[PDB]
Amino acid sequence: PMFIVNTNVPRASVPDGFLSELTQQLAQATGKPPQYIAVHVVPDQLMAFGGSSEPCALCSLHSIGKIGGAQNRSYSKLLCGLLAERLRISPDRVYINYYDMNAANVGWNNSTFA
Amino acid sequence: PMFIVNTNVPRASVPDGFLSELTQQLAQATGKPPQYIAVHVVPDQLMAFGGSSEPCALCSLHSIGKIGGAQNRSYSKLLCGLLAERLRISPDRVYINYYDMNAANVGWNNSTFA
Amino acid sequence: PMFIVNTNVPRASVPDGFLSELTQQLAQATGKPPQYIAVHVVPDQLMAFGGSSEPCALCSLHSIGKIGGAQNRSYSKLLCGLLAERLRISPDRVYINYYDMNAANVGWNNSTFA
Ligand SMILES: S=C=NCCCCCCc1ccccc1
Ligand SMILES: S=C=NCCCCCCc1ccccc1
Ligand SMILES: S=C=NCCCCCCc1ccccc1
Repeated sequence: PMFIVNTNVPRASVPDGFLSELTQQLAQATGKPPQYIAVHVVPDQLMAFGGSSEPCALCSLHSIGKIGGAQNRSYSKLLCGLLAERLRISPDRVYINYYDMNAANVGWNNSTFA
Repeated sequence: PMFIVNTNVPRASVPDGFLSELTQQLAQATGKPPQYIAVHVVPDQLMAFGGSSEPCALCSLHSIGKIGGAQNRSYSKLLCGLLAERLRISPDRVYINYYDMNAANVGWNNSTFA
Repeated sequence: PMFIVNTNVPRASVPDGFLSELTQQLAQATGKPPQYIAVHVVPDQLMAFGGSSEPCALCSLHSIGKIGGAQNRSYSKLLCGLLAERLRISPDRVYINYYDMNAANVGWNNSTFA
């Protein structure tokens, strides 16, 4: 599972432990071992959401499976919750794109997961 | 709809108003209220297009619907037009990836659009 | 074909000529003229892989065709090879997402490749 968050929130406002918390909570949510979870936080971005530049985030979650109607609603509750708590971003200023990747289309360690 | 542009054009060459113009014009082009539209501009990137580091851009437009053959051609004319006028990037050094997102695969406000 | 590398490796550790090398190597690998190839390297990122912030990379390869089970395995060996050789990133700390793009969903030069 790979989670990326792009946000206009300043780097200094990203708290200690945020990548670790994301990793741990994604492990819990996706059922995957933390050793295979990747997280990427990109602060200080030039962004607007609804035409304004109050704190916002554009995110993506890629996963081989564990993507679907109910699962994505659960991820969104979790991830918006963390963004609101830790980065003070309102959940209604967050988009998260979910991608169900075919194992043959994810490269790792000189090969793919197929 | 979410629009991201990554470019090697420096920050100082991004004109005032650019995020707002992108928002307005995307609202016009997609027929969606600007409150729905997110835009993200990433300047100063280490990029090459055709092996050359002349100004270029790699972009994406994700949308829940309003993606298709003719529509994408129209978006490309619009967006290349804006990048050429505002950032002085040649349209033949622009790629724009279009993604038709399922509502269930876009999170927002603790849930999804499903 | 468009190749993006996001990494926590510092900018200074990205060798001169890396973008050109990626371009030439992808050109050979995809059997496409280098004029078609775009590359984007993003160093100094705040990233974790497996809960660790040792050097790692999250990458994507978008291509109109030339994506598939065996081809992706070949790309992974190639690209992990380059990342290990040039950026000193272990191949088991690299993910590469492969995307087979429809021609109608790639904008270029005021239109699309449709
Ligand atoms: S995207 C993200 N990760 C990329 C693919 C992860 C496969 C998990 C392997 C694995 C999963 C569960 C139990 C044992 C091993
Ligand atoms: S991405 C951008 N903005 C997000 C739009 C959320 C409302 C989708 C409406 C909608 C749902 C289903 C089919 C067509 C339209
Ligand atoms: S992404 C990268 N470079 C962009 C490629 C533009 C020409 C597509 C040719 C092409 C069209 C249809 C099927 C196969 C090949």
